[PDB]
Amino acid sequence: AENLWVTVYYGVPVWKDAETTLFCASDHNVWATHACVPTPQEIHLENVTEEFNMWKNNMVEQMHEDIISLWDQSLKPCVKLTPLCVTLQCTNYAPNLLSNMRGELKQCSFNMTTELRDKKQKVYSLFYRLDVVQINSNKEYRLINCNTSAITQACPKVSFEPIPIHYCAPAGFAILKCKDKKFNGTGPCPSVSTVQCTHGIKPVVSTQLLLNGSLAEEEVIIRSENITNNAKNILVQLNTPVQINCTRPNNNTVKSIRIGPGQAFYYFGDIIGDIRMAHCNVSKATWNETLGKVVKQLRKHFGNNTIIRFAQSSGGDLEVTTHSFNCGGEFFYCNTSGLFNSTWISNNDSIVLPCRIKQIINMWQRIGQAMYAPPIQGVIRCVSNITGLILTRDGGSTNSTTETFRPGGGDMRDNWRSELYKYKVVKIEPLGVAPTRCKRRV
Amino acid sequence: PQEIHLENVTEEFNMWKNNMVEQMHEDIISLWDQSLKPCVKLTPLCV
Amino acid sequence: IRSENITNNAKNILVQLNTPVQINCTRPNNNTVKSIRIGPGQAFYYFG
Amino acid sequence: VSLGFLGAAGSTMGAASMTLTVQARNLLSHWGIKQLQARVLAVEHYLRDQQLLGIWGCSGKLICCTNVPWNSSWSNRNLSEIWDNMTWLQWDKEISNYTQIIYGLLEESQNQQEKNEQDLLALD
Amino acid sequence: VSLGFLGAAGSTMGAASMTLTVQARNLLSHWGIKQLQARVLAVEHYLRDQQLLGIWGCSGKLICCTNVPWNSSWSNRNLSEIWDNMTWLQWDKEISNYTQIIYGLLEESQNQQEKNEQDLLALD
Amino acid sequence: VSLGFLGAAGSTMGAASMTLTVQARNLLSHWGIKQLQARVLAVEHYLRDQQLLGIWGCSGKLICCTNVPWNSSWSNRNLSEIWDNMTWLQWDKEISNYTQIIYGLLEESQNQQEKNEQDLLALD
Ligand SMILES: *[C@@H]1O[C@H](CO)[C@@H](O[C@@H]2O[C@H](CO)[C@@H](O[C@@H]3O[C@H](CO[C@H]4O[C@H](CO)[C@@H](O)[C@H](O[C@H]5O[C@H](CO)[C@@H](O)[C@H](O)[C@@H]5O)[C@@H]4O)[C@@H](O)[C@H](O[C@H]4O[C@H](CO)[C@@H](O)[C@H](O)[C@@H]4O[C@H]4O[C@H](CO)[C@@H](O)[C@H](O)[C@@H]4O)[C@@H]3O)[C@H](O)[C@H]2NC(C)=O)[C@H](O)[C@H]1NC(C)=O
Ligand SMILES: *[C@@H]1O[C@H](CO)[C@@H](O[C@@H]2O[C@H](CO)[C@@H](O[C@@H]3O[C@H](CO)[C@@H](O)[C@H](O)[C@@H]3O)[C@H](O)[C@H]2NC(C)=O)[C@H](O)[C@H]1NC(C)=O
Ligand SMILES: *[C@@H]1O[C@H](CO)[C@@H](O[C@@H]2O[C@H](CO)[C@@H](O[C@@H]3O[C@H](CO)[C@@H](O)[C@H](O)[C@@H]3O)[C@H](O)[C@H]2NC(C)=O)[C@H](O)[C@H]1NC(C)=O
Ligand SMILES: *[C@@H]1O[C@H](CO)[C@@H](O[C@@H]2O[C@H](CO)[C@@H](O)[C@H](O)[C@H]2NC(C)=O)[C@H](O)[C@H]1NC(C)=O
Ligand SMILES: *[C@@H]1O[C@H](CO)[C@@H](O[C@@H]2O[C@H](CO)[C@@H](O)[C@H](O)[C@H]2NC(C)=O)[C@H](O)[C@H]1NC(C)=O
Ligand SMILES: *[C@@H]1O[C@H](CO)[C@@H](O[C@@H]2O[C@H](CO)[C@@H](O)[C@H](O)[C@H]2NC(C)=O)[C@H](O)[C@H]1NC(C)=O
Ligand SMILES: *[C@@H]1O[C@H](CO)[C@@H](O[C@@H]2O[C@H](CO)[C@@H](O)[C@H](O)[C@H]2NC(C)=O)[C@H](O)[C@H]1NC(C)=O
Ligand SMILES: *[C@@H]1O[C@H](CO)[C@@H](O[C@@H]2O[C@H](CO)[C@@H](O)[C@H](O)[C@H]2NC(C)=O)[C@H](O)[C@H]1NC(C)=O
Ligand SMILES: *[C@@H]1O[C@H](CO)[C@@H](O)[C@H](O)[C@H]1NC(C)=O
Ligand SMILES: *[C@@H]1O[C@H](CO)[C@@H](O)[C@H](O)[C@H]1NC(C)=O
Ligand SMILES: *[C@@H]1O[C@H](CO)[C@@H](O)[C@H](O)[C@H]1NC(C)=O
Ligand SMILES: *[C@@H]1O[C@H](CO)[C@@H](O)[C@H](O)[C@H]1NC(C)=O
Ligand SMILES: *[C@@H]1O[C@H](CO)[C@@H](O)[C@H](O)[C@H]1NC(C)=O
Ligand SMILES: *[C@@H]1O[C@H](CO)[C@@H](O)[C@H](O)[C@H]1NC(C)=O
Ligand SMILES: *[C@@H]1O[C@H](CO)[C@@H](O)[C@H](O)[C@H]1NC(C)=O
Ligand SMILES: *[C@@H]1O[C@H](CO)[C@@H](O)[C@H](O)[C@H]1NC(C)=O
Ligand SMILES: *[C@@H]1O[C@H](CO)[C@@H](O)[C@H](O)[C@H]1NC(C)=O
Ligand SMILES: *[C@@H]1O[C@H](CO)[C@@H](O)[C@H](O)[C@H]1NC(C)=O
Ligand SMILES: *[C@@H]1O[C@H](CO)[C@@H](O)[C@H](O)[C@H]1NC(C)=O
Ligand SMILES: *[C@@H]1O[C@H](CO)[C@@H](O)[C@H](O)[C@H]1NC(C)=O
Ligand SMILES: *[C@@H]1O[C@H](CO)[C@@H](O)[C@H](O)[C@H]1NC(C)=O
Ligand SMILES: *[C@@H]1O[C@H](CO)[C@@H](O)[C@H](O)[C@H]1NC(C)=O
Ligand SMILES: *[C@@H]1O[C@H](CO)[C@@H](O)[C@H](O)[C@H]1NC(C)=O
Ligand SMILES: *[C@@H]1O[C@H](CO)[C@@H](O)[C@H](O)[C@H]1NC(C)=O
Ligand SMILES: *[C@@H]1O[C@H](CO)[C@@H](O)[C@H](O)[C@H]1NC(C)=O
Ligand SMILES: *[C@@H]1O[C@H](CO)[C@@H](O)[C@H](O)[C@H]1NC(C)=O
Repeated sequence: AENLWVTVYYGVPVWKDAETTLFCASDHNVWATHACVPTPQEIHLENVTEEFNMWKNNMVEQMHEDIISLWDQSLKPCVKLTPLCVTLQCTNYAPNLLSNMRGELKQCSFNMTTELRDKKQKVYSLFYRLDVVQINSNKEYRLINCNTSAITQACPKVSFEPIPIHYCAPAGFAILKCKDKKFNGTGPCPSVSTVQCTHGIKPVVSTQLLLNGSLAEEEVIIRSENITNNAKNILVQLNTPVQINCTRPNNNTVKSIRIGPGQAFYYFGDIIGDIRMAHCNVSKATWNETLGKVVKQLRKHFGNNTIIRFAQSSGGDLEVTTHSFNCGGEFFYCNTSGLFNSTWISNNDSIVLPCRIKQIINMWQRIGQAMYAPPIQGVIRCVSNITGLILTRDGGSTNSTTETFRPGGGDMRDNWRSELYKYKVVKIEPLGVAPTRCKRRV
Repeated sequence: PQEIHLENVTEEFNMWKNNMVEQMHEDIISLWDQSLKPCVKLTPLCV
Repeated sequence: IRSENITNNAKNILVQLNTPVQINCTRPNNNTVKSIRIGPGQAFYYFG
Repeated sequence: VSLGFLGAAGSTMGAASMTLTVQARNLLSHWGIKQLQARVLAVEHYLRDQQLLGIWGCSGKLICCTNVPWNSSWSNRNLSEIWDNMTWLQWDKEISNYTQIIYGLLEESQNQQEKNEQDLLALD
Repeated sequence: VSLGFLGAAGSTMGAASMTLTVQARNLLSHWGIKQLQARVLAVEHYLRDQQLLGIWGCSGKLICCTNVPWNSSWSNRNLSEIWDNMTWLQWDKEISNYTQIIYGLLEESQNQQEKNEQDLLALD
Repeated sequence: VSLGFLGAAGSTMGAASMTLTVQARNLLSHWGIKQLQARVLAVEHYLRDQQLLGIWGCSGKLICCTNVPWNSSWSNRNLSEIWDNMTWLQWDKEISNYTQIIYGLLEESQNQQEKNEQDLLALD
């Protein structure tokens, strides 16, 4: 009885850290949910501690690859728009106008082949300022992105609204889920649970703000890795959502043309009504109260009395220095310089925001390609929720009382770290070894 | 060949709801246009 | 020497050495190169 | 009542040994490559440990027993302070360096020593 | 003589039980995806029922026996009118609603009740 | 000491029978198709012979024993002149024509003759 022997045990609840692939779960067309498997059933655990660690997850690395592949292949069978890079004879549209919007809205004219390759065709059209560039009476413009990349047109029937998806794990694995209320980035979590696959994830694309996202618990939370270090980013999350309204009020017509056999090309028509400028509103009082709440949470790392000041952006391209998103099919770039104004010491109307529109886009920074976006007939409206901001700080000398904050971000990976923080992939190993007093027969 | 004969067993067949016709109907048209991928594209003829 | 059948002249003959003898080969011109843009985004190099 | 999948993950080894089968039954439950690179990857992960448990002479059972001495130089605990208080997750640490040694001499010795015997006994 | 594959499909259960192995031996006998989406699909269909039959304590045999009472509330027939006249195809219907119940309590009870015993017997 | 993989390939059958497990343990150890056309092809080659060895009544063991007479008309050698001098590679030749006969009557007879018996014994 004292001389212990060894036994094995099959099916023992023990796990290890390892990372493998995932797949869909989801229930005309969108970019994503063409053909993958349709879809709760969680299981509670207790008094099991586990060291979670976001910013080092491998679930964020996999999906970031799986978006750009999903984006690209849903653009391949559409029309290759190579013969459009011609010389444009072009002038200003809507002259003698005294409003703000003057330097936009140029009216151009070019040639284009028809279905008969021996006949040609004349056409009139319009373009915004940020996509034409003069080359060295009217002047001679060309497109913004023709000397580097072959540009393509998206198919006009497919659309770009987000559809909630689930990431789901194959057999032989599991997904852990911390169910704590207050939880910073890295630390143990005393309340875990096993879920087969997760809740809905909206893959919204945005910079400098977070739209349509999930809320938090009763107190707003700041999150980073090492706040002392000024190099990393800062994730904040709200509890009460603040609304914004955005529109684009002018009326538009679209027209059609046939560049070759079977292919089709859409373009912008004219303006019926009033030349206006697209803008965004926000309720003034609740935004101020939200900033006053988030600075109270921020003071827990910098003593009681240090001067906190907000400021505008620093530089870079248009992607980051302004606020950008997609409302319903046409792409925005809003200035948002009016939301990071005056400082803070210890002792009914709304805010408007100017916002410009660009057509030719290179998202995801890849050289060689760029896409077109056809115009939308009719006026456009969007409402949304703002849940969470992206802040970074600056340096400074040793003797300092003013510590600044500028809304940065830009790197698209943090748009999913705000949502996929409470999960961790894990692998079951069902074979274990332990001793007892047993001894087999002969 | 190599068939096997049975006895005494009945079965309720149902054509016009068979699922074998749905699969092969797709397997023709996928095998049809695949044979025209490497051939010559006659775009410059519409004159 | 290695082959398939020495009496038949149809096949080949593979021989293998032990001490490798060296060989030097070179080309002494200088050859600047130039560049040109053929279409949208594409590129073509040629001989200068 | 069945707690569910991984229900006894924080409980005592002696209590977790009461329920083992629920952890076993859930084990085998261009874009098509991803639905086959994962579907194949489940299989040999099952098949490796199935074959390893087969070669240890007790493929059929779950609570296998063998005659190999424990040799408390590996770890030195009593019978009570293993089967009453800690869980399997704490048990994984002190064993994690002896695993290839234990997997070896269990396998290479015993079933080779066994099959000599019934070869000689059924001879007579 | 062997009738062949599915030869006894219309015969008596008592006669069909004489020949079982011939049904078992034939079980594992861009366009390349279709020759692998089917080839993989045969495998876990074999592996699922292999693993299910393994957990019932009698993986090796074919005519397994267990101690679970029949409880004739499920179906009420005698010994003679099952094993003499009808075939398995008629037998499939009256059992088809009790299957998850039968698969449960056979599995969760018996092999868990078994493995308590040799753990205690080989202790002494 | 373990010679390694295929170490006893030239040794005596009686010496090669001492070490069998090392040959078994290494058995399961656009361009992605080639890394799956080979990975799948290992599996059923394992699974075929696993299932064939399962149906012969002795899936668990390695040195199986059955009651089928040898009938020396197939080959006529000494017990000594088999297990002392030649190797398995020479043994493969004289058996290579009787294989389907041996695989048949071992399989179709014996386990069918066995399962009649415990059906009748456990009846009483
Ligand atoms: C954060 O979340 C919020 C959640 O609300 C998001 O806000 C919503 O975002 C969606 C994005 O799709 C917006 O939808 C768009 O709404 C347009 C306006 O439609 C409304 O008014 C019309 C007026 O008649 C009503 O008929 C509509 O009612 C429809 O739905 C109700 C459901 O109750 C039905 O009962 C009705 O019968 C209607 O079916 C709306 O109330 C809408 O026009 C637009 O849809 C066009 O575009 C799609 C894609 O092309 C077409 O499928 C659709 O048929 C419409 O087609 C236009 O374009 C085609 C192109 O060929 C033309 O041929 C047509 O003539 C037409 O011009 C779209 O559905 C929604 O308004 C918005 N707000 C709310 C409050 O829901 C935020 O976006 C999100 N933030 C993000 C993503 O950043
Ligand atoms: C974030 O980065 C900070 C900045 O370096 C890190 O905090 C630092 O951690 C080290 C631990 O090795 C501390 O070093 C120790 O310092 C004491 C004297 O203060 C010395 O006696 C010890 O022997 C040891 O060297 C260091 O002081 C500490 N820095 C500060 C400002 O406290 C840390 O690694 C990062 N993570 C956090 C804070 O979570
Ligand atoms: C290479 O090619 C030569 C072709 O000559 C092959 O040699 C020939 O092999 C045959 C065997 O079938 C010899 O035939 C025999 O010849 C003797 C003497 O004539 C005769 O008594 C036998 O009854 C039989 O006919 C043939 O003579 C021989 N030729 C020579 C020139 O020796 C050789 O086998 C080939 N080798 C390989 C590796 O392919
Ligand atoms: C971990 O959780 C288990 C189950 O929830 C707790 O189990 C209790 O164990 C004590 C014995 O120490 C019993 O008296 C209780 O009745 C058990 N609770 C039940 C069955 O609900 C256990 O307390 C927890 N671990 C620790 C260290 O407290
Ligand atoms: C369309 O292409 C023509 C071809 O050169 C361009 O204009 C021609 O210019 C010559 C000489 O000035 C005139 O004789 C022709 O009558 C012009 N033809 C046309 C169709 O304009 C012209 O630049 C191109 N049109 C546009 C709008 O880009
Ligand atoms: C592609 O074309 C654009 C626009 O013509 C070029 O960008 C301009 O290049 C000139 C070169 O002297 C600069 O002076 C301008 O400041 C550039 N415009 C900017 C930065 O908005 C671009 O260089 C061209 N790329 C090539 C030829 O590779
Ligand atoms: C967003 O709005 C601000 C507010 O006017 C703009 O900032 C101006 O930038 C010019 C740059 O030469 C300065 O001369 C002005 O003094 C700034 N305005 C004020 C009130 O100080 C800014 O240009 C706008 N656009 C962007 C992209 O930030
Ligand atoms: C097929 O059905 C027939 C009649 O329905 C079955 O009858 C058997 O016939 C043979 C030949 O005369 C007799 O030896 C058996 O005793 C009959 N059995 C019974 C139950 O009457 C027959 O079993 C069925 N199967 C086959 C393979 O013929
Ligand atoms: C997270 O919170 C725990 C508990 O207060 C603390 O030990 C840890 O240092 C915190 N980490 C960060 C990055 O704030
Ligand atoms: C926009 O233009 C269309 C074109 O017919 C017209 O019917 C419509 O009334 C205009 N205004 C709005 C708000 O859609
Ligand atoms: C924004 O639009 C919504 C749409 O329902 C409206 O209720 C609200 O009054 C508007 N203004 C603000 C400041 O939210
Ligand atoms: C913002 O809110 C605070 C409430 O704490 C109020 O005192 C202040 O007047 C508001 N406006 C500005 C511009 O700070
Ligand atoms: C800041 O002031 C608050 C006042 O409620 C006090 O509770 C807290 O301890 C102070 N924190 C620091 C870091 O001085
Ligand atoms: C902040 O608001 C004041 C109000 O007069 C304005 O003058 C100033 O330009 C604003 N600064 C920024 C950075 O928005
Ligand atoms: C914004 O949040 C509120 C809070 O529940 C919700 O009612 C509203 O629908 C949200 N807006 C969305 C999801 O567009
Ligand atoms: C190769 O060498 C062996 C040994 O000498 C000899 O028997 C054989 O004929 C040779 N074959 C050829 C093709 O040279
Ligand atoms: C070739 O031309 C380059 C051009 O500057 C010159 O630097 C170089 O000396 C020339 N000769 C050689 C041998 O490279
Ligand atoms: C058992 O433990 C002792 C302790 O030092 C060690 O020397 C020995 O190698 C181990 N193994 C055996 C088989 O005795
Ligand atoms: C537990 O193990 C210790 C050695 O670590 C031993 O002295 C003691 O007798 C054991 N039993 C108990 C505490 O019941
Ligand atoms: C296991 O081996 C590693 C290898 O360095 C060592 O660091 C660790 O302390 C060992 N743990 C035990 C429990 O022996
Ligand atoms: C057996 O059948 C009876 C008939 O009503 C039923 O009540 C009972 O639940 C069944 N099961 C057991 C285990 O007795
Ligand atoms: C067959 O079952 C019935 C009940 O349905 C029973 O009464 C009879 O005794 C059984 N045996 C026969 C008919 O031999
Ligand atoms: C099995 O259950 C179904 C479910 O409605 C029922 O229709 C059928 O009659 C049942 N059959 C038997 C034999 O119990
Ligand atoms: C032995 O083989 C012979 C010849 O094939 C055959 O006639 C005979 O039936 C066999 N006897 C046994 C016992 O297998
Ligand atoms: C071996 O077999 C031979 C015949 O093959 C027989 O004469 C001899 O007695 C048997 N035993 C020996 C000598 O190996
Ligand atoms: C096996 O059968 C083949 C078939 O012709 C024959 O050539 C060979 O000699 C046979 N070998 C033995 C050992 O029976």
